[PDB]
Amino acid sequence: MRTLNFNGKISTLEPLTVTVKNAVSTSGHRLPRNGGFNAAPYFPGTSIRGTLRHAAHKVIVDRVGLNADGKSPFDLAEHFMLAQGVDINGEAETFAPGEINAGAELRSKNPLISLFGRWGLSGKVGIGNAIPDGDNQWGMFGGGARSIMFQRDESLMEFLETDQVDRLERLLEEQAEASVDISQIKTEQDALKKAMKSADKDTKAELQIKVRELDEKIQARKDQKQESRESIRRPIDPYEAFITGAELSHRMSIKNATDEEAGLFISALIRFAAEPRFGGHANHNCGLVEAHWTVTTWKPGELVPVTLGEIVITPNGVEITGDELFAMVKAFNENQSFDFTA
Amino acid sequence: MNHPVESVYSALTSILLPYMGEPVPVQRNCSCCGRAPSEFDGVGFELVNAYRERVVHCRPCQTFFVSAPELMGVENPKKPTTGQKFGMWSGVGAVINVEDNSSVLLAPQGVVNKLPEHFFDHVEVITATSGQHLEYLFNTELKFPLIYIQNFGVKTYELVRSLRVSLSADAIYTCADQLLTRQNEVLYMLDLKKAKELHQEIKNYSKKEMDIFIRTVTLLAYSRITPEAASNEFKKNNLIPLLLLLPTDPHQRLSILHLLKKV
Amino acid sequence: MKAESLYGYLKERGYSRTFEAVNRNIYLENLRKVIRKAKQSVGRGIRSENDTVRIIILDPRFPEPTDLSSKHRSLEHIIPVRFRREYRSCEILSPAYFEEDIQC
Amino acid sequence: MLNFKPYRVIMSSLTPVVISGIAPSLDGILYEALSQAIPSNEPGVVLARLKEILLFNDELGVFHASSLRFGITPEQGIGATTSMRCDYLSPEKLSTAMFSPRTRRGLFTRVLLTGGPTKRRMTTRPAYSAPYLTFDFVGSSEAVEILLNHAHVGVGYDYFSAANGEFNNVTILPLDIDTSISNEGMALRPVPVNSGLNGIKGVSPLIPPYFVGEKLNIVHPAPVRTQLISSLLRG
Amino acid sequence: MNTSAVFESAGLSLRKVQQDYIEAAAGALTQDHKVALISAETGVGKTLGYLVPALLILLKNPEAKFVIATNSHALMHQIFRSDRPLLEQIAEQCGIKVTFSRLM
DNA sequence: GGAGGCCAAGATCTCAATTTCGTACAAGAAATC
Ligand SMILES: [Zn+2]
Repeated sequence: MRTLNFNGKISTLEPLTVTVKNAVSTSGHRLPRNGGFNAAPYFPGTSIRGTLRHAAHKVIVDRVGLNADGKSPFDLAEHFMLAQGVDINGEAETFAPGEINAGAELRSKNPLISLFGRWGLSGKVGIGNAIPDGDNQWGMFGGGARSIMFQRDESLMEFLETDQVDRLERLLEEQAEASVDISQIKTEQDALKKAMKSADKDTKAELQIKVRELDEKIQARKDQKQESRESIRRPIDPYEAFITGAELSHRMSIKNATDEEAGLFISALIRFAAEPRFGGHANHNCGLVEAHWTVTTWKPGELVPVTLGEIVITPNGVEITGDELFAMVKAFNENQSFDFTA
Repeated sequence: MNHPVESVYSALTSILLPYMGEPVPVQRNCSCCGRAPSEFDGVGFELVNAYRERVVHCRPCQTFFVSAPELMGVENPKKPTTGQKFGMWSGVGAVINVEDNSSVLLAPQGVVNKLPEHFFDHVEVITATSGQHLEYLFNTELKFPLIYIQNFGVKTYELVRSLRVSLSADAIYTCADQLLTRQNEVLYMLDLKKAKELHQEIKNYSKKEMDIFIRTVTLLAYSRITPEAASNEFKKNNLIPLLLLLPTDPHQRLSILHLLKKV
Repeated sequence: MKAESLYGYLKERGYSRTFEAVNRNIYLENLRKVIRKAKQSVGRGIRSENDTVRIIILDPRFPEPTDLSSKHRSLEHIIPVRFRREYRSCEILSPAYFEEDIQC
Repeated sequence: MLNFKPYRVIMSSLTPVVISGIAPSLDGILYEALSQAIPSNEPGVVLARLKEILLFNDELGVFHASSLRFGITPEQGIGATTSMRCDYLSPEKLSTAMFSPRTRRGLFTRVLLTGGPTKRRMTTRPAYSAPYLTFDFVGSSEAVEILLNHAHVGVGYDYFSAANGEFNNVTILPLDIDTSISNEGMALRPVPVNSGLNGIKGVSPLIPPYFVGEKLNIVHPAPVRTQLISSLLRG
Repeated sequence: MNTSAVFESAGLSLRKVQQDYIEAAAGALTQDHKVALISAETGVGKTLGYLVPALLILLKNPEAKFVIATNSHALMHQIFRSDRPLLEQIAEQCGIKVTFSRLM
């Protein structure tokens, strides 16, 4: 039973972005910032926690393997218990509320539910956020334009048959005229948003519904397009990411740890290193990270950190350092009495 | 007996007590409120929801899952034989007087249309959208203790276990079918007394000064303008007394601003 | 060129970090050398227990006591821990306008 | 048992802080930090060892550890942000390689994510995003500094799971007057009703952890308190 | 052991920092093949700080040696000028001597 | 004939728009491989 603090740096190999509803607004896609636009963005610890929980779930799946029938032994209930800790079939040990150290049997038998908790059983892994070290380590990456393929490469028109070349011509015509119509409607809409600022509240009971009916007219016009519902020539909005090679300070911890739980966590890190991806926009290879975690623990009784080893995940390999981390991994690999089902 | 869900049942949904049936003696806690069977007198209603789970609901909780189209009108014409359910209403609110056991139903005009004339006899209904709840609360002389269900919503379980009695105008618990954790009761706490005094002192300020104050506080609460800019704006517009009446909590500020610009 | 050449080192040794990352690492290393050198400078001040030194840091970039988010906050480590209280209560030659902002 | 000094700890808030109704007390943060530092969750022993690094008011039954108070700078202020925890049922999660979906004619019954016990839970919580978090306490600076710097403890709700209210650059400055329990008769942390200290009435245990033990009536400060960082560093 | 006294048996104005340095340095030097990192701000008597563990550790296995590399001409001058009295004086209590050298 | 699953329907609404820039030196000792 040792509290393992993985204090370390995440160096970003490809830009690291995440979409959070509150952070993202109409003005554009922005990272969680904890303050104004001038504040410092942080990559959520929730995204890293979920990614590592998924990695641990995959490690558990591989260790369990498949049945003789080639199907995972886990059903939907067990899968959602291990993946997001939600009991769907209402069949879970509803531990009494006032014992902190409750569920020791489930913790021993299920190390995944131990590290990352279920509903009603506090998890042992607190995965903190990847805080950037610098001042200009974020940027509006992505961005571009979904270009009409045949208006860029003329040779692609030699593949289109005339009964489809006229279809393309109709599509471009409809896109253009629907887009100037939507532009006019948007011009009325923004003029109305200007007029909102002189609100006397006699008009406002009408103005917002007028705006809504203009949005409905926009949707109707988009529906009116017979050949393509959405304009193809779209300028892609940029997404805010952490720059390539951004050194983000990361603090992760496992609370009091049987060798098996820590071994499962280290195996989850070793499997995450196969695809070290945090966040979305994976189309642009976003999220690829390499991170060195100094695994410190607390001396028994004394308030001092002793360094047990280092977890250096890099594209070239995972360098587990320290004999004790190897011992934890070996303990997890052994002790095959785990019963992840229910 | 003494619970928020019993009180709402007695005040508001006991009108559909004839459309319940005889409960079945049960021995396991209501899956909806979560309370123990000890206060159900040992009885309960067994039921299966759309997700095929055996669920016990108690006398007050089962009233949210009743189909009484002849009384509560037809909510979806595609399914005529299933009327409006209290646990399925979205945008429909209610103010229940616990002492008087009377309820007022703040339903929007669509729901009011869907309601039969027979319904208004048992419950007084005021045509009000979700945005018009706050003006109703402001103008009407609310009698406490009371239960203010802001949005009956679709998550009946979270509504019933989120119900909290509003003991005085200091603290009105706006229950909106969203689990009322201690971490999110600030978003469901309405300081009607403090908002009322703030509105009273808003009359002393011009419409332009009121708009500037509202926008400055909203921007500050969303951290869009620096505190130094907001302080400059308040000092230049002589808005210090209004700020002195606002709670330091930014979510309380946003709620009270919503309340001001709704009325 | 230290940043560029060190980037060459990491590139040819296989480590994948972009050149701007090596620039940042070199910057942080140099800033820690600056912290050590300035600590030496302040150590010039007091050598005997009876020594009394009035240290005048005329650099605008030395973090103010009230500016805990200042870019070069690590330079505050130049002052020894024991004399950090007078660092907090220090006369500022050219301070920056504060106010009585009601939203305290 | 060790000599304890009034210290004010100011740290940079890196993520929005979620307040569980009552303002997070520094004693709860230190209790979690110790529970991590001594690998034992028993409240009794962790409390016994917390007294050795925090002063404990015996006649009042509370730790000399003021509640959270946000330090707002003229550039950044207390803000209303939402801590959003959202289920991400990815296609890889929603795949036969990890579980066996119930089959019907060789088609896999899709998980009904819209509603039901297997929905994409979009839990939104109020969070407060201030540039600085401040506490006051009467204790050993060394131990609390080590804990706050290296123990995996944040300010607010479920810092383990949601990573809420993470902080760095923890700075401790000694105070001249004990402002942990009382300040001009205004309670600066959860204190019992009978203490004569005025504030906001509430129900909570006086000593951490604040989720076990009888919830007796207490007076606690305003959950969201704001002070200028200059006023806080004045001492 | 004489270590406990040193400054109270021979007689010197011990501070808490000095005894802390002596104990930590001796414990470090006990560790074999390790590298000991100590920051000692001006005022801790660093010379004494690392010369006291040398003389006390000499008690066990007195064939050990401690090369003291000091960068500057002036650091070297002041330290050895100050330590020629001091370390001799101190060792006079345990009975050990000082084969002080003058390498350069 | 009962039990799973897919799909359409249900009340109006609540709100806020940053505008790029780090850091600018000295010398300790020397039988160097
Ligand atoms: Zn119930």
